[PDB]
Amino acid sequence: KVPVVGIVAALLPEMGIGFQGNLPWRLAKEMKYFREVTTLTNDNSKQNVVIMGRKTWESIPQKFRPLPKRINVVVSRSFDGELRKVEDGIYHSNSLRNCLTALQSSLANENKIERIYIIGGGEIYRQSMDLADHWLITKIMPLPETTIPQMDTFLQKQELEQRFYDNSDKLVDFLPSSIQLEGRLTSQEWNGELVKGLPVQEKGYQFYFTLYTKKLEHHHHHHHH
Ligand SMILES: NC(=O)C1=CN([C@@H]2O[C@H](COP(=O)(O)OP(=O)(O)OC[C@H]3O[C@@H](n4cnc5c(N)ncnc54)[C@H](OP(=O)(O)O)[C@@H]3O)[C@@H](O)[C@H]2O)C=CC1
Ligand SMILES: CCCc1nc(N)nc(N)c1C#CCc1cc(OC)ccc1OC
Ligand SMILES: [Mg+2]
Ligand SMILES: [Mg+2]
Repeated sequence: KVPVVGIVAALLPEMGIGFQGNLPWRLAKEMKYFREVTTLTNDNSKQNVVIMGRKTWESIPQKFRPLPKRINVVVSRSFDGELRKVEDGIYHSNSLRNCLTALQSSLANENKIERIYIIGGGEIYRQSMDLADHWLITKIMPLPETTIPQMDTFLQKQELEQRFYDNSDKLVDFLPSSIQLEGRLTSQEWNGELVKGLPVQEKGYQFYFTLYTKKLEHHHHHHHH
């Protein structure tokens, strides 16, 4: 019942997301977007969840974690159960899938979660293609002068485009009401792909905030008792 949204910043065209356990760039405006989108809710009485892999957790600066004003869940196969409170603001789960089921119980969650954001792991994103209802993808491009950063972790673009379509026309409507974005909706060709969304420039990069949504599904079967 609660929307599950993967959120990620990726450098085109390979959609690289990381290098040696860290981000390949440092972009304050992209950081600001991530913070505001994952924090803010339309309903003042709710929070969002942010679910992450152990390795992503370990890579967030210690002064900045857990991420304020959001329910943090860290997943590790060495943890004890599906969803366990370990400290203020911090849950542990030994299962991405079972933690989502647990978070979705109206009984457990009192309908006071607005959205569940999956905020990474490369490994976590790989497993999320079949779990996410949408993706918020910041598509990053080095400006002509700009050296492409080295990268070793990538979003599965093939799986993305199999399952989801570019719904960035609806990005503004989709984001929490009180967020304010600088750009206007723009469509630009870049190395032979259409890049559509809300543009920003910072340091060596231009980037677009985009929204991907699940493609329509045929009706093959509905479970009957
Ligand atoms: N650009 C962006 O928008 C973002 C980029 N990143 C980047 O991604 C990289 C980190 O990604 P990656 O190395 O893949 O690691 P992840 O952050 O995806 O963490 C992987 C770990 O999560 C645990 N795990 C994986 N699947 C499950 C599951 N189904 N249930 C329970 N636990 C599970 C395992 O922990 P364990 O080994 O303890 O069992 C595994 O080693 C970094 O470079 C980081 O900078 C991260 C977030 C955002
Ligand atoms: C700094 C926002 C980037 C970001 N951007 C987008 N579009 N999606 C995301 N999921 C993240 C993310 C993340 C997790 C993260 C947070 C962080 O400080 C808060 C430091 C390192 C991080 O991962 C290595
Ligand atoms: Mg535990
Ligand atoms: Mg699992």
